[PDB]
Amino acid sequence: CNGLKMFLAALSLSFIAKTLGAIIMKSSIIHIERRFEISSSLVGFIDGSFEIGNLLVIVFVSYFGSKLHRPKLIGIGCFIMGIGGVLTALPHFFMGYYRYSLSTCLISYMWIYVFMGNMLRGIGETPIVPLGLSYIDDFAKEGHSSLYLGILNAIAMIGPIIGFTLGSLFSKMYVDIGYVDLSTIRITPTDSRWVGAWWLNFLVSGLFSIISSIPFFFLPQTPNGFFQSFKSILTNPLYVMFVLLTLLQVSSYIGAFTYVFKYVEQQYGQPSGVITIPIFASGMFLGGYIIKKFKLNTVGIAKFSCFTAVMSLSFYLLYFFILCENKSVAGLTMTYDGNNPVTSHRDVPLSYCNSDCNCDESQWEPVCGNNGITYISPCLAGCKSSSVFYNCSCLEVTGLQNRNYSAHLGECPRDDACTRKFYFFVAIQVLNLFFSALGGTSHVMLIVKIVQPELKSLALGFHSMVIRALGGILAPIYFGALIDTTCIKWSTGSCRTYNSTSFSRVYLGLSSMLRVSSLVLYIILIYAMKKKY
Amino acid sequence: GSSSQVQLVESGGGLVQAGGSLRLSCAASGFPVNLSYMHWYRQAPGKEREWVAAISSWGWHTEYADSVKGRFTISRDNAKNTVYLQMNSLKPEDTAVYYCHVRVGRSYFGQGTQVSVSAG
Ligand SMILES: CC(C)c1c(C(=O)Nc2ccccc2)c(-c2ccccc2)c(-c2ccc(F)cc2)n1CC[C@@H](O)C[C@@H](O)CC(=O)O
Repeated sequence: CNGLKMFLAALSLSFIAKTLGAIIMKSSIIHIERRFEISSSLVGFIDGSFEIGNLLVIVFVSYFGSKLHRPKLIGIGCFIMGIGGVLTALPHFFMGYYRYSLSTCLISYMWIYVFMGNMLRGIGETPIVPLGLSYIDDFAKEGHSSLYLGILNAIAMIGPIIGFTLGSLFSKMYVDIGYVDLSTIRITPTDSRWVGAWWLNFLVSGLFSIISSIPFFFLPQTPNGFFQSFKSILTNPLYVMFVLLTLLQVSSYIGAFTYVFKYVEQQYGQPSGVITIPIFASGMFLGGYIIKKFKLNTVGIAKFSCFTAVMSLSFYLLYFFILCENKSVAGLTMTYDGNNPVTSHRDVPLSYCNSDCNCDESQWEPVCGNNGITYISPCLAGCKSSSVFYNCSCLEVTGLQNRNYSAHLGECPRDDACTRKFYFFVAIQVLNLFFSALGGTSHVMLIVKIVQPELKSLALGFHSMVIRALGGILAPIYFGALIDTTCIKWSTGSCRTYNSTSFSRVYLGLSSMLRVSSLVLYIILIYAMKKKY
Repeated sequence: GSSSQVQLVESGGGLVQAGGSLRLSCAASGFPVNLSYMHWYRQAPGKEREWVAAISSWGWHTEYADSVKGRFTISRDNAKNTVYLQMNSLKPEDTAVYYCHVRVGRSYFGQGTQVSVSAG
């Protein structure tokens, strides 16, 4: 510990703190919805409060904080994050006791505090990445800041592990722990009225941020115009090219990793990271190691990041050839009788087998029979008696008497040919995660060398605004819009099933085009750097 | 507000005749109770703690039980720091002792007064 290593330890602890807090916000939002009895637009607005608070002031704090005492301001931001977590846990402490109280064929204002501390957490997230990493760069020795950045991004993945374990553990217990005798609660954690101890999650997050706040305040400053500088950032063509590039690439990353589980469910039929976390943590540290040990300059780091994204997209193009066959669903892609396909999935005709008993056509109760054809309800499958479902008459046979019953409930799994293709899919996603982590620190590491040395904090703040705004918010919105234009059964809400060929084509091809655009901008950007340098 | 704990005392309880009207009061002393909800519970003999009513910090939220609805009205005064409960059009099934609940830090309850209702 030569003075600087103490700062890297404290900054790694703060990275764990903020990445823990993000997972706690993502995990304990359903319990807040059940406890506060708030609507979907309201809980989305509370969820977006963090982005509002961060995106309002991130450029101003990153600009005005570089000339000031940087570790003290990082500690102040960590303390504001802890106060926001404590304030988010605060409305539980003074509300009181929480209160909570087969489709057969027929032949109030306390949420503001949870809002407000979340905004504080937004300011808590604000000075960590721009002011911290820049304070790394002017006083770490040359080549070493990539290694410290890879170490910090590897160490910060401990935070989601702590968040997942504490979230599951404190969601297993009741919200009124320590206040009521536990034998008096009649409901189970699987019930729809259960609320876990979300206040415990925000309490441990706030106290962890508060504990991480102290080691910043004892670090020294050194170990041994706004529009004018912001115009100087924006008028650099290499920087605005790199920011548009990284917007496209990170938007592809976010629009992929938001819907990986939905793609797995609607393609391979397997329902929705123990091994992937060592792969990611080794990949990011390996990226820092390759940048540090090989003595890469700025065009070298640009070429290395380009190479990693080329291998990532080379494995990403292979996902088109591992598609399973489409689901055999009666009433959406074919008619209910199983003889004639239908031209379009909107307002399909009814069949003569299921004309007789009138059930809900919009009801979704997935079953499949002996023949492997998925049926959408036991009313529309012809099944009149259930124990399994029996006497199903919407399955045409040429006198096969035994093929009239034995239909289980749920979406039964697909063939074993594409079950191996699912394992191929998971292996290629592991390789893509490894190469994305191998890219990793290069996005930050190019920015501090593109700009002037006294505008690195402003540049990192503006880039972080752009990535969290047009990549963190709008990119899942238009990915969800383009994905939901391929819905095949609308539940009156989110669609239950998708058209697997069309959904696969759109979800893969949008990220493919969005990646090849940044891959073209690689040749443009390295061409510009090689002309300049 | 240097105090040990919050003490809650009920007032205005008394015997009624038929479907009359009661004027219940809950006075709190000690910590500042500007930010805390106050609830009213009942305790009928032979039955557990049933919940009756609640009031928010500033009185913007009034949440009630389904058993007594349209007749009980809860109200607050922040300056006197005292929660009132208007009761009217009663039945003798409402005969219980009424406890006042606040959770400034720890859950606090009152002594309670008999809100005994005669038959008429
Ligand atoms: C959890 C974290 C380390 C992470 C991952 C990741 O490892 N995902 C992961 C998940 C499962 C398995 C394996 C890996 C990805 C991440 C990595 C690769 C691909 C997709 C997401 C990101 C991330 C980076 C930039 C973004 F714009 C958004 C998120 N982030 C957040 C880093 C940082 O940019 C955001 C920070 O400023 C605020 C915060 O910490 O909340």
